[PDB]
Amino acid sequence: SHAQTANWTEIYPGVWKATVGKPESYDLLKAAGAQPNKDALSKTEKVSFPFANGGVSLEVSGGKTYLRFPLQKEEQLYGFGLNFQTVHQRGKILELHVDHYGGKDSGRTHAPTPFYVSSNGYGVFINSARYIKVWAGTGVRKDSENFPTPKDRNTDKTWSSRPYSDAVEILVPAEGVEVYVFGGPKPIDAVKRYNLLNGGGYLPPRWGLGFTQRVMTRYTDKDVEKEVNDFKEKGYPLDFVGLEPGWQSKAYPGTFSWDKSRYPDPTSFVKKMKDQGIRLNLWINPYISPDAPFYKEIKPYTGSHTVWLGLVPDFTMAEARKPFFNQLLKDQIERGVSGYKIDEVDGYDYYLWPDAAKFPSGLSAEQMRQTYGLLVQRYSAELYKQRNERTFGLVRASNGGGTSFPYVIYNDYYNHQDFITALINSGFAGVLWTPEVRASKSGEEWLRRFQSNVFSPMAMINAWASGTKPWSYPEVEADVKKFALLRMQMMPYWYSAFARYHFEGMPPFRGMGLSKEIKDQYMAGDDLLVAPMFAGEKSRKVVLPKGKWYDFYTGEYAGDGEVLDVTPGLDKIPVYVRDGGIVPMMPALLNSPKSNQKVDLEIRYYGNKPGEFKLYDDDGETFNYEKGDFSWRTIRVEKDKSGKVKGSISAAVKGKVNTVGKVTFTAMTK
Amino acid sequence: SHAQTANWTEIYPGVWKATVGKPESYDLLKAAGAQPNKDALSKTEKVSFPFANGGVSLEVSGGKTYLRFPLQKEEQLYGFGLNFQTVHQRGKILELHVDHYGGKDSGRTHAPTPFYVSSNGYGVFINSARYIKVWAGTGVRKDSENFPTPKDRNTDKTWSSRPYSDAVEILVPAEGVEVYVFGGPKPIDAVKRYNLLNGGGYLPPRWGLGFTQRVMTRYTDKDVEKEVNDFKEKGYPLDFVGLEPGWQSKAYPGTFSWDKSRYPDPTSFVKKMKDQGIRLNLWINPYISPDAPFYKEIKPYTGSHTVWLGLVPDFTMAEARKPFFNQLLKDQIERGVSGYKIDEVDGYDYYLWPDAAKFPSGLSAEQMRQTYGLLVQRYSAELYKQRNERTFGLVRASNGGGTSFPYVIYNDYYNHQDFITALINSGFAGVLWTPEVRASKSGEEWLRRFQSNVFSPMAMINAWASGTKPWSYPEVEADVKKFALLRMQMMPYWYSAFARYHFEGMPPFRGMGLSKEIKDQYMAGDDLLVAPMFAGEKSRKVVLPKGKWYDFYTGEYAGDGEVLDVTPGLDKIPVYVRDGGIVPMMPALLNSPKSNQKVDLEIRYYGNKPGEFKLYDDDGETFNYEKGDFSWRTIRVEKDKSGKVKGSISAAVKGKVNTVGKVTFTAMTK
Ligand SMILES: C[C@@H]1O[C@H](O)[C@@H](O)[C@H](O)[C@@H]1O
Ligand SMILES: C[C@@H]1O[C@H](O)[C@@H](O)[C@H](O)[C@@H]1O
Ligand SMILES: C[C@@H]1O[C@H](O)[C@@H](O)[C@H](O)[C@@H]1O
Ligand SMILES: C[C@@H]1O[C@H](O)[C@@H](O)[C@H](O)[C@@H]1O
Ligand SMILES: C[C@@H]1O[C@H](O)[C@@H](O)[C@H](O)[C@@H]1O
Ligand SMILES: C[C@@H]1O[C@H](O)[C@@H](O)[C@H](O)[C@@H]1O
Repeated sequence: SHAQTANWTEIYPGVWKATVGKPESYDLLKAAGAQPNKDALSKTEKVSFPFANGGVSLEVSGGKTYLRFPLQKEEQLYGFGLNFQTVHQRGKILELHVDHYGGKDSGRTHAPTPFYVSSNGYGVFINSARYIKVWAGTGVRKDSENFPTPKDRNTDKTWSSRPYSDAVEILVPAEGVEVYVFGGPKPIDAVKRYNLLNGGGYLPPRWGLGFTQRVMTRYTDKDVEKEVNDFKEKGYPLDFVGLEPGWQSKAYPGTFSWDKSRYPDPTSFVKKMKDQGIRLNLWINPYISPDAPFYKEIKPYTGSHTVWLGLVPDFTMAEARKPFFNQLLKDQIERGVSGYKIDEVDGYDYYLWPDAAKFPSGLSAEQMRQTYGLLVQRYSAELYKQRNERTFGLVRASNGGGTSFPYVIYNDYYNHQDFITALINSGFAGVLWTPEVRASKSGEEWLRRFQSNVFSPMAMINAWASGTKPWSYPEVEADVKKFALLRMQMMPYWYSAFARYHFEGMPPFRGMGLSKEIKDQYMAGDDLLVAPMFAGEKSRKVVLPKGKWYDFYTGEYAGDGEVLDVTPGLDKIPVYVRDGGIVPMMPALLNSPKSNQKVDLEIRYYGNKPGEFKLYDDDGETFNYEKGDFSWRTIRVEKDKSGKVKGSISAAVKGKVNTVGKVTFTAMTK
Repeated sequence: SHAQTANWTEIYPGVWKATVGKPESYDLLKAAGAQPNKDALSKTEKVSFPFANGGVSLEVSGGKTYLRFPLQKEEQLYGFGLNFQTVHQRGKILELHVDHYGGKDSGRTHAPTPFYVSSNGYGVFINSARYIKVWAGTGVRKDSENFPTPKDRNTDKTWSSRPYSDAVEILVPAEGVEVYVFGGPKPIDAVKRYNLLNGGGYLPPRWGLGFTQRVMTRYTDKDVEKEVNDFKEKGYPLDFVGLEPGWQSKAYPGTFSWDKSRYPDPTSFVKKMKDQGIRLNLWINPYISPDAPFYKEIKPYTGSHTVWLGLVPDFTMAEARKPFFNQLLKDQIERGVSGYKIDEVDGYDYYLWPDAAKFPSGLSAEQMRQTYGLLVQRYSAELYKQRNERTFGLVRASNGGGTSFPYVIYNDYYNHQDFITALINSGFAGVLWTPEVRASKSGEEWLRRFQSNVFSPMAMINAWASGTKPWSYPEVEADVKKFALLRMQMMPYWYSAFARYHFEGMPPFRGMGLSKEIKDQYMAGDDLLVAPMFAGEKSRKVVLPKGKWYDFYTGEYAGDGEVLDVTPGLDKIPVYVRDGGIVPMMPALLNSPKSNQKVDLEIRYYGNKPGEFKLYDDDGETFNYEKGDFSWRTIRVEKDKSGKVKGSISAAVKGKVNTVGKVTFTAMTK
């Protein structure tokens, strides 16, 4: 080691920054244009520097930046991006490249966030848009304090093929790097500070938390109108419809212009849908057809290589952004289109541009690959913010720096177990992930997928190919409908969780904690432990943290710091509520409520510990909250001496939006 | 593209060298110390430069070297190292890292040779010890002459997810690189010139082509003596025994010193074996125990990181080489030890040193990883050459630059089909590979593996764990013995093929050619097409090239430019002989013949085309051949008017070694 003396500047409470060597002029935070939530960070506890006892070794050598952070024997690690099959990361080796998930945890994935969290209550972010390699406690150094005694494999039964390693080591292919370290005291505190450095989560519109149906590629405007009428007639919720590539006059590559045959009058169509409460979310990939109206203008500002024969705009250049985003604005957003699904900004390598490609800005194709999703998210979101309108959409790649964007990750993979593991890991990765529903061999699988999906960032069927609707499997149709309605009833719960994401950096879906690895349970909001069932299973084990827990459906005591064997039936996803936990429920509305609408709330209170819930309220759709037009309404509930429920809600704040109607309290635990 | 003007110097007939940017001072040829066989290269045809019509674009940008070589529509590509599941490489993307094979063709493998060959009759070698990425015809450039017309996926059934790509693109993480281009006119001509640039193949000792048994880790000197006596008593051939880690006083990490309890008198033991015709091949990994006698001396010249708690010598430093190789020389080689099995110089990444490791020479851990196998091969081989004694051994990693080393690659993987595919690909990779035999669930599998194994560079059972011997499966014991004896009978055939490898660069095992991919047939020498059977199969298809072919066993016409369906039985591996093909057979000796021994030959002549075979002859064991003490004896055979065989052999050369005894001729095709 020739560890270079790097000064750790405490830049916010519990956030330290170090500059090793000569960092590059482009990086993840710069690509994203991520601004820290200074106010939120200033309210966090000043905590001590996590690496109090030395062991940090950062240096530049041979054109690369070498990092080493110490580990203690007790420590487990989480993060290093959107893994699908692993949650404990100590002992893993990962190569953090943006790619479509390939079926194993190599580090190559949709959001290969270079951030990790320790069970000892700290985190570390490497701010590079390069491909980086991580050895998360596999290296064993001859000069280590903790060098294990060499053993003779010939004779010693305790010989180990993976001897004890006492450090995270990272190699960055650059002449320097910025490193951020986040204090605790708890693992979740580190994640929160990381997310706040990124600007906090996006505050979604309420409509983004409703149900979305993506329809078949072939659908015309009339086909969409019919589908909407079918949802209404069947009494299923719907807030936004996803149009797939058929809305464009050409796709792969794209014109970013409405097809004249299928959408002959886009202005009328979008308005008609909006009038029925239905927003539209449009599929794009960013790859340009010679028939796009801005093709000639943008061509010089595109890369050397194409993706499905489409030009690749260099979105680091104003000269590429202006034509591209102008077309979205004038042709779609100004007609009322609510947002986008940004597809195919991930991989595979055989589709996207090679790293040997060249871009007109001079940015490496590598850094472009690592940030392309960030860039499209960034500049598309800005179009909406400029109009004082929230958006909420989908994206197939993100990275560090992307916490604040109004996009949820999805993919073309489908293993349900792994979809839940990704949901867990999204909480460690500063991104949102939806385990989307598409098809299923069976009603049972359809319902199981639907159940976990309504306990996620976005409630969605993607029927681009399958043409399925929530009711397409008659055997589970009644229960699908109940869960679709439950998603709406729970809107005030999800909205308050997302508000915590924005204001405090609290991921709304996260792993347990926050000894053994748990890859199939997650916290959803602060109060709910979700333990999905998978098709073919009649029962599962649920590991409950210490403290009492209550059945979400019945309110009955479930357990306390123990393992349950649960046989929920097909009609229930196992969900448990913390003692004193509160779930505010609005009515089973088919459409998200408007800013000028009051909604009655039933406060479902579980257990016997006095409960406290902070209900977020604002207009649900603009950026007026940035000017202070929002409120947190404190709800408190307990049972009195008689065992009867007693509840309060703090008074509405003068001058602020108030969508809270009549409030009733229900003690779920009899 | 800012293609830099690189001058292609024709450095040998059909070999051109280009220097792009500022190449690094360490590279594959330098690591290997590979000297071209100038004489052999000077005898090859002057052919035209393969890229006659332009399309080459080489440049340095952003600290990296970008290469592009054009492709034509007709072209298929082979090589890019030791692939196990793919032979056609056009359309593949590979990351060429030394690693233990991981179960799919990622580019990470035991010998990730950065050399490819085209069906148009040329080859390209990238001389870098860095990790390089290859896009072997996947990139589609907007300014390409051959840019496919964009299609609308919405409406056009002929839309392609993988549009036509017209170039091989490569990215090297360095400020320059040397590139070598090899002419044809045939694909095999390019491979030959590449191999000759590397110095040709090693000329193995005859004993290296005999049978080797590796025995269980636990075996003592007495256990080895017994095993040898068992082979003799059962009449099975044996030339060298492999000792596994138990020969060392400690292993993982190693002392490189004979265990006092199991090998109390190594001098006597090695001599005793040698006196019975038995050579010894010793297992090592290069990782140093604190009990190695040279530990203190070598310690400063070892890397920062350990492998199974052993120090990693920096073999680019004389100060590390001297102690390490001195110990091998004085403690083993000078006692009579014939060679080594150099294990665990490949991977996985979780065992070997991270790329974040630092080495005392200042060489990157990356370049060390890419060349470690080359270095151990190089310096171990030199110990033997210094003593005018050939060696032949095993190694688990190699690379470009390694053609000339006396080592055969093996691994811990075991899929039999893939073992044959690797054998095919070894011919494109400038390395030797053996599909070794270890265990098997069934007699059938054991025999099938044994059959393909005796048609490979090294006939070997590796029984380190299984304790198996050739006769361990009673149901196939008779047939195993027949194939073991056949390996010996065929020694003059294999030896002449290996002589062509050394003198002409001709790989002794190679793929077909040299439309559809053939991953399960290979040429073995010039005359034999081998088509292995796999356990569970009663029949297979065999694709015969144009020209007549004859059954190896019966001599009967098999076919001509056609597909056969063959049901060989368990007792035969399908082998076909070209028309006029000749297989010289010596007697079924149990031990390779000595330099002063004449051996009778039966010349097995197949078909009816007049045949010509060049039989190589020399002492079979020293480097005297370098001083001209060798001969090629031309054998010619045909049938006369009566259908009776007529043969000749050229006269022995005055003053040269002559091991040829009585020569008889047999026309196999009645
Ligand atoms: C040997 C190397 O020292 C450097 O300073 C560290 O940053 C690397 O991770 C590694 O431990
Ligand atoms: C599964 C893991 O993927 C990572 O990218 C690799 O670096 C490791 O060697 C391993 O193969
Ligand atoms: C842990 C593994 O054990 C196996 O037996 C060995 O063959 C590998 O090289 C590695 O050491
Ligand atoms: C656009 C780039 O131009 C460079 O000169 C080439 O070497 C790369 O492979 C790529 O085609
Ligand atoms: C199988 C292939 O392995 C290569 O190393 C990768 O670069 C490709 O993207 C692909 O996954
Ligand atoms: C060729 C593949 O087809 C699929 O339908 C798409 O979802 C992928 O992104 C890709 O375009």
